[PDB]
Amino acid sequence: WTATSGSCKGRCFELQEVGPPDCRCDNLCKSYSSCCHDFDELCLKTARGWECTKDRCGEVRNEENACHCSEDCLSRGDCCTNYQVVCKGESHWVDDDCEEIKVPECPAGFVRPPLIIFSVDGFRASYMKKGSKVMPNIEKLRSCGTHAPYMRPVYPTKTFPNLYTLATGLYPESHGIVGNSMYDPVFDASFHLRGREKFNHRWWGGQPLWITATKQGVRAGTFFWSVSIPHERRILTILQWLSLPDNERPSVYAFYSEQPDFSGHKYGPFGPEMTNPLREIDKTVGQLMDGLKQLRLHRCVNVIFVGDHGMEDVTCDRTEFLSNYLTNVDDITLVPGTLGRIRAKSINNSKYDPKTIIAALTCKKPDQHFKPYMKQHLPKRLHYANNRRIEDIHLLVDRRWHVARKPLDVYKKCFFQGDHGFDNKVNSMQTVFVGYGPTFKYRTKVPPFENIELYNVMCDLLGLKPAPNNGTHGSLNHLLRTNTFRPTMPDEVSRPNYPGIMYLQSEFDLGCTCDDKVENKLEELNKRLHTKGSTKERHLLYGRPAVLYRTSYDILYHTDFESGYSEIFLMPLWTSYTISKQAEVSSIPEHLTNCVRPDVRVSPGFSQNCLAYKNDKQMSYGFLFPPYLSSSPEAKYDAFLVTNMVPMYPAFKRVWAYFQRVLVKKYASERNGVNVISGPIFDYNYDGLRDTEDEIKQYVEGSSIPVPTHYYSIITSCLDFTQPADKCDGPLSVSSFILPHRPDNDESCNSSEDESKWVEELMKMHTARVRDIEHLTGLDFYRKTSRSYSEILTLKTYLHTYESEIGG
Ligand SMILES: *[C@@H]1O[C@H](CO)[C@@H](O[C@@H]2O[C@H](CO)[C@@H](O[C@@H]3O[C@H](CO[C@H]4O[C@H](CO[C@H]5O[C@H](CO)[C@@H](O)[C@H](O)[C@@H]5O)[C@@H](O)[C@H](O[C@H]5O[C@H](CO)[C@@H](O)[C@H](O)[C@@H]5O[C@H]5O[C@H](CO)[C@@H](O)[C@H](O)[C@@H]5O)[C@@H]4O)[C@@H](O)[C@H](O[C@H]4O[C@H](CO)[C@@H](O)[C@H](O)[C@@H]4O[C@H]4O[C@H](CO)[C@@H](O)[C@H](O)[C@@H]4O)[C@@H]3O)[C@H](O)[C@H]2NC(C)=O)[C@H](O)[C@H]1NC(C)=O
Ligand SMILES: CCCCCn1c(C)cc(=O)n2cc(-c3ccc(Cl)cc3)nc12
Ligand SMILES: [Ca+2]
Ligand SMILES: [Ca+2]
Ligand SMILES: [Ca+2]
Ligand SMILES: [Cl-]
Ligand SMILES: [Cl-]
Ligand SMILES: [Cl-]
Ligand code: NA
Ligand SMILES: [Zn+2]
Repeated sequence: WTATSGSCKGRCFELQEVGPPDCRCDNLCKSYSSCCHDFDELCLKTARGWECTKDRCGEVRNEENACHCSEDCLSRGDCCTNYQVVCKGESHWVDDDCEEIKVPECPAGFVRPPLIIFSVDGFRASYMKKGSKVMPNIEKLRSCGTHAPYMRPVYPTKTFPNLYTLATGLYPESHGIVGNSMYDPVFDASFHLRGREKFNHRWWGGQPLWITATKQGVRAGTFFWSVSIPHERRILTILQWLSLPDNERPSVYAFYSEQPDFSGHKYGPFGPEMTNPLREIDKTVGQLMDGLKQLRLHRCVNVIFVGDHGMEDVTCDRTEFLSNYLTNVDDITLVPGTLGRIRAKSINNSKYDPKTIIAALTCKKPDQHFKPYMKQHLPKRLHYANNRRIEDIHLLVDRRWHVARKPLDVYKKCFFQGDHGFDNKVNSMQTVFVGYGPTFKYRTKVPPFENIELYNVMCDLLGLKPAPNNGTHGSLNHLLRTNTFRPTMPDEVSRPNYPGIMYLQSEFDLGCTCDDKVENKLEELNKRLHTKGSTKERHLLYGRPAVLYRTSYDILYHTDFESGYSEIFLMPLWTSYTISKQAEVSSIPEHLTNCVRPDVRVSPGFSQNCLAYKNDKQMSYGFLFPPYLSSSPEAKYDAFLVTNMVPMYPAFKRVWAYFQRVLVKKYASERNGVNVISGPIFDYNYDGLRDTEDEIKQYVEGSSIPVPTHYYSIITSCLDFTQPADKCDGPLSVSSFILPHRPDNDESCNSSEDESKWVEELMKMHTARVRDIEHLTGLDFYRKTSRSYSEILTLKTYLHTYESEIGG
């Protein structure tokens, strides 16, 4: 109930919303059916439109008008945005040359530069180039301020998850808005785009920017606008709020446009009908900037122009139907479209079986346009699993396609030529970022970055301390002229031991054997030096990683590699080695095929054993430093140390062996040397975070050897590839991956072919940021470089995506 007979007189677009049943006058009252009877009349005036004309100049104030051209309008804060252009001989903001804003130029009484977030739904990154002729205001913001060629959204690349990620710096799995449509089994409630349930606060986790600001004493405009409030009125409302007295005036504001997404759905991303929506958004930007210039604020406010996701060509005839795969289609509920989420239709049905559902969906048709996953098997870079609202079964849908349950769902629920929601690495899903103002850099291009990073910078712009989030604070310092955040490196928690020779060979009873009993003063001075770390500067290029949790581990040096060996997990946490462009690949000699060697530095009790691998009929083993890349026949024996061994399913060894034998050498060839750091990851509860020992769900049969869920590698070299990886004077270049450690290769439909047709493709799908690996291992990399820490934070957030050129 709302007692809608109160009045909006002097309350139009009030900043604190009043409680029911009193009637509201704020920018969301419409969406709630709760505006006072006179809201339209008083607050949504339209008379005479949005522009001053010659004949209205100096007019007598008529309060009925949408906006004003009377002499008092500047004092009242309610002129039309073009008032000074028409009536006072001023130029439009877009017609002025740009001039560096070295310092904020603000009216007296402004305590900080205000921030205006101008968000545009469905604004695909390539619109900046492709629509440049029709967006002169946007193009000026872009070329005069700071811009990225594109900004990466979060998965799924839908509206609500991305706008709330923008607001919180959180992955959807953490903020809770995991799609545009959701079922929460604990609430037993459903969230939808249409309806009242989405207004309930229990869906919305984390701490959005307006709440962060309010708690710290920074006033915020209300971010959200009812659909029927026209854009011109949203702008006038922001401009009026900016004329409030100092103690009442917000410091942060948001404008939101439903375009170009709304048209892109109907006409496709580049439909000829798309030019007009782009022209119109640009005109709205022009209105804002002209209005700021009127208020003397155009060299005072920081403006962020930011999209939520792009838009792909998608039509009705490109739909896959689950009814073509499953017999039991009525026992499932599907969340359909550009991603698929599957759960049982009834929880009283104990015949429903996910394992058979996935098997029925796996590599069934030669051209299949979706791939099924258990959510914990999705590429870790998507961070899409740790939420009870995310169903166990997920379908990753190919770009340009839909999935639906039955054909009737499509013609009785073509109507659309665009959609989005696909894997956030897809070129068509990328979106835009521009920052313009005193706090942003002048005419500066910055590399692509992820939208999870923005909340931190928005907090920096407003002098706020961010709530805990998934950005890496400092990684976007290069966007800013001032207000940079100066982070310190995390403190190392555990210091390593450096064991020397402490055990005789006969003390080990591991059931291992090696044919290594054939063998100076020359190269035994040498072998001792190597075990003392004489070659460590070659293989450990950026310092040892820091261990940021409490544990017990040893540093082990060798001719060709260095490792941090965990006495708790019985294997390295990391293994570091450098492969120069000149290095050669050799084979494993026949007599060394099954060779495993006790490590006389490490006790039997802290060592793996070969008998466990013999008894475990599912599990085999691999090595972290590859024997194929040994520098000499004698160095090769080090690669067979029991301390370099890790458990591997035979199906996974196909992947790993090909990476080690073929791909590392290929990368060293292409990149002029690479430094490699590899190791295991344990994430049995799929939360993106390093497991403690008591979370491990699987061991090598009969032993305490824990089985990794994933294996990572971080592959670094010189950004200037004219320099070798081990002699690099400047910025670095990195690519990384987190490969799932699976007992089958069902994920790769071509896996019965040669590894040369499918392995590298798998690896690319599981591309990762160094930061993702840090969360998963509790390690901190790049501790000792000659680079600034902010530059290193940027490198750690980099994602190598393997898409071709944006725009093309
Ligand atoms: C991305 O970034 C985010 C943010 O940094 C990372 O996510 C954080 O990660 C932490 C570790 O997993 C986790 O810590 C938890 O916190 C538990 C309490 O959590 C509640 O309170 C949070 C605080 O809100 C307040 O914030 C400020 C202060 O900062 C205050 O001023 C305000 O007043 C706020 O109220 C709150 O954020 C959190 O929200 C979640 O839950 C809500 C509904 O469930 C949702 O609305 C919301 O969306 C959040 O949902 C996510 O997170 C939960 C887990 O919290 C997850 O289940 C969901 O799927 C979803 O992903 C809460 O309301 C605290 O109890 C935990 O401590 C337990 O665990 C350890 C384990 O040993 C012990 O230390 C401890 O003893 C305790 O165990 C006991 O309890 C268990 C019962 O469950 C039991 O098993 C055990 O036996 C014991 O009895 C732990 O510290 C953060 O909550 C989490 N934050 C967020 C926002 O998600 C994320 O990791 C990053 N991702 C990556 C890859 O890096
Ligand atoms: C935020 C959760 C999703 C709500 C989407 N939504 C709608 C529909 C209207 C509207 O006016 N806005 C404005 C914003 C928004 C979100 C984040 C930032 Cl930083 C700034 C503005 N979102 C909406
Ligand atoms: Ca959207
Ligand atoms: Ca075995
Ligand atoms: Ca974990
Ligand atoms: Cl969804
Ligand atoms: Cl296989
Ligand atoms: Cl593109
Ligand atoms: Na949307
Ligand atoms: Zn859309």
